[PDB]
Amino acid sequence: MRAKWRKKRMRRLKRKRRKMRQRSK
Amino acid sequence: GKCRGLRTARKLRSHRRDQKWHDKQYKKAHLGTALKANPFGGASHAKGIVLEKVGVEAKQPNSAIRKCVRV
Amino acid sequence: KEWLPVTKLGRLVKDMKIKSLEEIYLFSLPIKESEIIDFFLGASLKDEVLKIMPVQKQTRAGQRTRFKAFVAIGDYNGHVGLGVKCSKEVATAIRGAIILAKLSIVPVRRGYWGNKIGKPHTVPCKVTGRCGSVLVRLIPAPRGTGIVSAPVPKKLLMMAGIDDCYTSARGCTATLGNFAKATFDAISKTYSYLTPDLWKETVFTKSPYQEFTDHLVKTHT
Amino acid sequence: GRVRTKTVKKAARVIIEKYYTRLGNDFHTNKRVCEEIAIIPSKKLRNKIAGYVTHLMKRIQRGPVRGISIKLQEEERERRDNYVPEVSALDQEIIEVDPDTKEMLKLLDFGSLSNLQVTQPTVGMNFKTPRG
Amino acid sequence: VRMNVLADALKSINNAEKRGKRQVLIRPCSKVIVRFLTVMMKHGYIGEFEIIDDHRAGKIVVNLTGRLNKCGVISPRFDVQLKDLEKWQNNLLPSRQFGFIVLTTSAGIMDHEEARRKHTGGKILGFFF
Amino acid sequence: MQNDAGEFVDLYVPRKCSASNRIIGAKDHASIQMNVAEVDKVTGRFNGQFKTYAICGAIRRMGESDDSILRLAKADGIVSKNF
Amino acid sequence: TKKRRNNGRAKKGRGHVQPIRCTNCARCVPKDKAIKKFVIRNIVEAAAVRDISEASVFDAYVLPKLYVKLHYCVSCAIHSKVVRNRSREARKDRTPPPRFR
Amino acid sequence: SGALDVLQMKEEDVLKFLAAGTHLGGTNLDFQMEQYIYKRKSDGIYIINLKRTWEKLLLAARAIVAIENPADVSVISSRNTGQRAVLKFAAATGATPIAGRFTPGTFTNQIQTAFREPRLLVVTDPRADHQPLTEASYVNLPTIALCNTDSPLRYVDIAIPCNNKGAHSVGLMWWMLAREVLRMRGTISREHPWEVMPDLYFYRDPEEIEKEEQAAA
RNA sequence: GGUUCGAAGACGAUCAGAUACCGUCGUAGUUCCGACCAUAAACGAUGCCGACUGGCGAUGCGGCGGCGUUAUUCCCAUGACCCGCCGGGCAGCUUCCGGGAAACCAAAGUCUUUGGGUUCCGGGGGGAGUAUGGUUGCAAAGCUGAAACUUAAAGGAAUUGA
Ligand SMILES: [Mg+2]
Ligand SMILES: [Mg+2]
Ligand SMILES: [Mg+2]
Ligand SMILES: [Mg+2]
Ligand SMILES: [Mg+2]
Ligand SMILES: [Mg+2]
Ligand SMILES: [Mg+2]
Ligand SMILES: [Mg+2]
Ligand SMILES: [Mg+2]
Ligand SMILES: [Mg+2]
Ligand SMILES: [Zn+2]
Repeated sequence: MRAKWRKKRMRRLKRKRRKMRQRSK
Repeated sequence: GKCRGLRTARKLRSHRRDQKWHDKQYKKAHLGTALKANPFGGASHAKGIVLEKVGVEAKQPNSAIRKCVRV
Repeated sequence: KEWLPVTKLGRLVKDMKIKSLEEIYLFSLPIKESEIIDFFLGASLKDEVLKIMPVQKQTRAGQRTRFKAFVAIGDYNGHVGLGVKCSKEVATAIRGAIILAKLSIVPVRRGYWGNKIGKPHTVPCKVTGRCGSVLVRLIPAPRGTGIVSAPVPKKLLMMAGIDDCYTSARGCTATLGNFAKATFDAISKTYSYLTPDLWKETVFTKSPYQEFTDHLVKTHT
Repeated sequence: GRVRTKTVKKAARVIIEKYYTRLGNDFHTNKRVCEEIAIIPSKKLRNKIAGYVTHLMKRIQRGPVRGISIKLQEEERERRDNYVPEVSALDQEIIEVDPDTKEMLKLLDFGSLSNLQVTQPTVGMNFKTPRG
Repeated sequence: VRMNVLADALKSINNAEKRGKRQVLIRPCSKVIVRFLTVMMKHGYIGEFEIIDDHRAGKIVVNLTGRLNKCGVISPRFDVQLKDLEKWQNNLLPSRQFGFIVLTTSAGIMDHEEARRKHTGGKILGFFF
Repeated sequence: MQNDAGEFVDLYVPRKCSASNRIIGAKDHASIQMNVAEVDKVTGRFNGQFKTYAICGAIRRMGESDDSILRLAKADGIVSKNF
Repeated sequence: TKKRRNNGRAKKGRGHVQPIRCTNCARCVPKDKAIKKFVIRNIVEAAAVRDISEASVFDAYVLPKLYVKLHYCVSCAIHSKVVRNRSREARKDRTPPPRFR
Repeated sequence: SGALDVLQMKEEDVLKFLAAGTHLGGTNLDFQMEQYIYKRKSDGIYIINLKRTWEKLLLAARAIVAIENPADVSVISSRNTGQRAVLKFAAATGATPIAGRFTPGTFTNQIQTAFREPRLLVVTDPRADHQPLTEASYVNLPTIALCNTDSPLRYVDIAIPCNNKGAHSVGLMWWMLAREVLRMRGTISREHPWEVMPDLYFYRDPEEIEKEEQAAA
């Protein structure tokens, strides 16, 4: 699991987290 | 030491404080996060009531049931 | 049994014509035969095996295991040797390491701490030896201190005649190979260090190869 | 694959230096010479030694062989080395000399020798190889 | 930029003594350098030297012997009392028989053994042996 | 090296290079000690007198061993001053 | 492990060198890193030279050359055997192979 | 020389030097030899100061004479230009010659058959004889070498500036090095020319040998 | 404004599958103007300023000196070669300077013989450049940045095998 793709996965997951957060705020 | 002036004691001293927080053993003794995570609260011993008797497996190279108690 | 010298320096020693190996140290001659040493120090030389270290190489079928022995020798006043020999069997490694230890014996300068009363006991000054990552420092110490050091550089010092010394070791000292011969490096350069009591201009002595040329021509060619 | 091993070549090279005079040029006679002069424990390497000895003869006849020294050939090596001419190659009535060393000799007490001839130095300092 | 001329002078002497030369050229000159070598002179560690006088900070050419092991400078110039002097010489001298700490006092630039002999503290400059 | 009473307690006095004045070690196997013969003034033949020079292995490996010999020779008159 | 002192290229004081295109594939390679062949050959190669020479209408016609310059990425250069790997100390010499034939 | 008129170089020696081209060096000059050189031509060749060649030659002779046993002075020449001169130098002076390939270990491997430990090496060229000079670093013995304008002076103790690549110059330098050791040891007097002809020391390549053989016969 | 190339997409191949490598077509983009973004193996994986410590042959700029060739021609002088010297610069070869765990480095040397000035920055491996808070941005994201918990190793240079 090369770090470039791991970082890309992390960014997508973080974007989903953020969206789900202002959906609730 | 890198800076070697006569009037650089504030520089040298305030650089120790910052870099001591990257010491793992210093980090946990001087923060309250480690003390509040301790079940004992910082004591050497503690008393409790037995809830149940349980046995755990050991680990990969070993093979034995470790007799434990949930307290 | 009887020793037949093949070196020029060996013939002179056996003919009882060099007064001491202290004379041949003065001219930095290469002692290439093991029998000059025990001729001069044979009764007073004690040997001690530092350890046995089984290195091994991996071949097509299994591993080839050879045992390596560190041996330290020296009379208990002024001489220390350290030899290393690797061989397929432990007994031969020890015998071959003592032979290598005898050829490498170097004399030890020992001086005074504070005032100069009695026999010299300490290192003359602060000396440092290095090999690999090991840095070893010997600091002069007062009389009766004893040797304060790790166990393995301590036994080298007790067979040097140095009876008190402060030490300090840096690096991976658990590597006994480097850590043994980093102490022996610091011991070696205790004559290489020029002290204000060595400022007298040297009066040259005429060399044994030149002094004893006539017996040399006759006895063997 | 008829390559002669060391135990044949070494034996032949020893025989040739110690018995050069007795050996010949044919295989059959010096095969008998080798048989009687050395104890060779079987016929096959006796023939292979004798065969190599015969082969070495022709090389020796044409000229020297590096690994082996027969008595005759160096006797004329030292005769060649001892040779000396009648007039010296270092004795000339004209020694060709360029200007600059004449000043180098002038600084020496040898300001003017008897038989020094000065030449004109080469004009154009083109003494390097072209870079490429 | 150049900050401590005495630090450059002693580093230059130490490199040329370490490589076995016979003379060293010290590019900047000052009273502190000239007074420091005269202390090393009196104890036989260096030979006699010579300062060249251009109308700027002069140069110095110093004759070397084979007796110098190391000359050095301590930065910054700490102040040292008579109580601290035994600890300083315990740190940066090889043995108790030879080696010197040069330290300036109100009595002048002068080494440690006799600075104790007239009971004056001072500021540490360097050491040699 | 003397003690308080004045006895020589040093085990031996090591040699010392004639060009750089550093000590020649007991295992310095690159060091040399070269003897230079002496001639008499009128005939120029070997008397039996030497001039002895010691060179440490550092100088020889540095490539300055001959220049040191060259100057030490004219320091004792073996080589002409003009050179 | 630092395999080569210069990092396989010839960039010393630039910071950026423009890229070129490989000839075998279209791999984009910096100009200084690429392996450059400069082949100079006749149009007719070796066996037809007699055939055109006798069929030519001119007398003593000098046949033209064909000057084309090649560029190679490291991958194509190895795979086409224009360059091959060498022993560690043999990597250091940088004189081209002999040019007699 | 010591500025002694008996040891001063004379006219009949200088012409021999000039004929052999000993003064002529090369196109290169390393910093160690720059004070043995007079100056540079417009041809690109350096001129070797013959005054310093002679004095350094005499200094080398002093060191050889100091060795009382002539047998433990070793002489080496690997290149074929100086092999004959080495065979002749040992004949006149009594030294032990090593001509041809120097097998590594003669000075350090006592178990070898040809284990010899002399007290002095005289070498024809430091570059072509790098191996014996390196061996001299392991046992305490000085080294003497003929050095051109480019040869490095690693491990060399008496560098004699000359033209150590010309066929004549190598022979001439070995010839009068043998002459001065004999004159200083008293075997020969300085009043007469030495009967040994210098041409006896020149290397003679195979090509010119048959040419004179058919000429002589 | 849009020639070529070409994320996405479409189809044809191959394949056990092939949302790929190969092929054809092709959108955003690739070009320019005016505004944002502030990250790259943004690398010499190597802070800046200053001093000292070996050679050798080159190369670029400027300057100085010198045989001689070659133009202008009509000789002076400027150009083009050639031979050196000086100062900055990009590098190179060699070295028992010295250092380094070594690979290697004329600096990555002048360090237990430890102090020229000064800035930034690391403290076993993960969790994790993550959670939260703050701040910047149109957005994408940037900067600052933990802990609980987990684990005796993770790792660097070199050696012999496979
Ligand atoms: Mg790799
Ligand atoms: Mg870039
Ligand atoms: Mg498809
Ligand atoms: Mg297309
Ligand atoms: Mg970054
Ligand atoms: Mg970085
Ligand atoms: Mg430090
Ligand atoms: Mg950590
Ligand atoms: Mg475990
Ligand atoms: Mg890594
Ligand atoms: Zn390609």
